[PDB]
Amino acid sequence: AVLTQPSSASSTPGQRVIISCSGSSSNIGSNTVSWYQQVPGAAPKLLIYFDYRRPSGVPDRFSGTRSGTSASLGISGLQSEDEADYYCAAWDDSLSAWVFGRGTKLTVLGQPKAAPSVTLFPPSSEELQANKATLVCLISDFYPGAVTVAWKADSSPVKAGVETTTPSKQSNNKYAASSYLSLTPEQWKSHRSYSCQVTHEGSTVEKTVAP
Amino acid sequence: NLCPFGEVFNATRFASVYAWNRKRISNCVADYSVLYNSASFSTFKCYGVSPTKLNDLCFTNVYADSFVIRGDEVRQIAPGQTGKIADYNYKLPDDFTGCVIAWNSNNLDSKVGGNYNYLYRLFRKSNLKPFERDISTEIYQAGSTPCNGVEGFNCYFPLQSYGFQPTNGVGYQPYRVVVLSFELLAPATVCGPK
Amino acid sequence: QVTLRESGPGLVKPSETLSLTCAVSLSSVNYYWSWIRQHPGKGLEWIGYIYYSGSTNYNPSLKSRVTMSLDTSKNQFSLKLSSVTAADTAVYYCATPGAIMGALHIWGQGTLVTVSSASTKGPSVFPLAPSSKTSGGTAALGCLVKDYFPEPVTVSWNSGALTSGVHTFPAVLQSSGLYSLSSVVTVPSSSLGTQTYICNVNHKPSNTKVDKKVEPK
Ligand SMILES: *[C@@H]1O[C@H](CO)[C@@H](O)[C@H](O)[C@H]1NC(C)=O
Repeated sequence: AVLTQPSSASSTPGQRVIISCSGSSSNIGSNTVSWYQQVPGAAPKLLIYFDYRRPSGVPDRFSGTRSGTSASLGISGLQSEDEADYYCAAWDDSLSAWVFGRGTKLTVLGQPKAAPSVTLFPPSSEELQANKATLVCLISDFYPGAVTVAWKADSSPVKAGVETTTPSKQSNNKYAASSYLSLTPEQWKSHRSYSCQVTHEGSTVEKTVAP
Repeated sequence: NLCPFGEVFNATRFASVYAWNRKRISNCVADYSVLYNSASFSTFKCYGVSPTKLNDLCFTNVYADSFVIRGDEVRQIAPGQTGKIADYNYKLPDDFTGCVIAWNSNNLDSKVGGNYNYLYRLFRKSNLKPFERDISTEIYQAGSTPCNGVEGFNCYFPLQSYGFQPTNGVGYQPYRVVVLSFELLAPATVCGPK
Repeated sequence: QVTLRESGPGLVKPSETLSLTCAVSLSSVNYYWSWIRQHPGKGLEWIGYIYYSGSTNYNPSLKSRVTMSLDTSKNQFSLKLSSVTAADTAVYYCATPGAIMGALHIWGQGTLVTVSSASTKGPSVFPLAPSSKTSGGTAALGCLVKDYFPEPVTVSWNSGALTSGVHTFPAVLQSSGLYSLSSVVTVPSSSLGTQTYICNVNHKPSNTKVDKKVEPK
């Protein structure tokens, strides 16, 4: 709680970045600092312990220093797999507790751009026999992460019943997102068609399904 | 026939506290009057006899222990003190009859970007006996599983780098320490001019 | 080395006691056994540790509500957190720094604990059948895991045999207060008629497991 970390850090592939951690005499000043990496969805992983020591299986690219009340973490030769949240930790004598930094989200910004692959699924006939209707729009394999999704009934836009995720990194280090439109079987059968409009980097990919 | 006090005090390179340097001084004449009358020192504490009295006393051997620590660790160089330096690096007896001298060393031992050449013992199976010097690099076995000389989980290299950078505060800046101890065990061949 | 695995209720009513157990894989070792938690989309918060000597140190923020214990019998150490509110919703990790209280070397997988007055709800699984627009020999078929509470849902395909090209999307939280999820697998359009595709939906907070068959239209 008492350790100060920058919210964000940024670099380009192959380059180096330095994440700093500032504290007090009570923690970093008199105690050892360790660094942890958390890829989203997974548990934290120890990168640096005892200021500069690397545990088993950690490459030379990760490095750490401690000086006075501040600590620094260096990541050489950045790759896209290195996008994660980075935490510094130290023991606080005044608090008699183990203290974490808020975390530093690191983004590799110079990655190859990709256009979204969009799949639109109509409501199951089983779901319609359950008197419900949900349209599933699945957006995958796009970079950068930011994307905007709009829905259309026939050609009139839809804002009611729309729920959309935030982009998520996948195994191939590209981003994916999903959007949902919930309607009634009467509404579904009423219109001639439905459309999921996905805009990414100023360009639009529209998919359409019809009952 | 002066004693090599300058060779200890005005040396270019100082040893690390885990491997502190000791020099035996004998068969010569010293002047604690000159050595103490210099405004260069941050702390000049002599336990037992005083520097003025030391010019009239004689000793068969005088020892000068020199090393480098942080500013906030000079407290540990004292009788009956505890801490990383006192427990694992340099220990003074409770009945210590000697002198502890320290002065700031930032212009001499701090390198921008960190001077990680100065080390200290971070782990040890036992506290140090007074004036004991441990320079072993053996992997500290914190756990039940053997280490076999390789660093790993619960198996840590016992020495740790000091983080010496000139931008940090005074307590985190390096300090040069000289500990004078007087031995009476032989004739007394180290004397004041008086 | 040693392995840690958490096991937790997943849903705890407010003002009641949240209990978890971390199973250690003997437990008469000289380690510190700690607990870490992480509020959704937030940083790591240290809860406390318990020494094998029984010595105990808790976070000053949570000390009054935290109790940790050791059990040589089941080879596990436990965490108990009383007067639980909605701020205690987090993923709870059991970790250990070993014999020296420093960096945490070994972590658990983590368990999600949701604090809400709402009742457990099982999920509705519907198939997302492939259609003529099929995208160039590539076919997308999936499963819709609808209206469950609380998180999480884990989805596998063909009992884990089919792993290549599966993407389980993060869930949305509806105004209902329920979660919905989708899982798509990319397979050859060729194979749509021959091979059987079965998605395995597991909702541990409701003790529910659904194996849905996805058939082409
Ligand atoms: C050490 O250095 C200064 C000169 O820089 C001198 O005044 C002093 O007497 C020297 N000898 C000592 C301290 O024994």
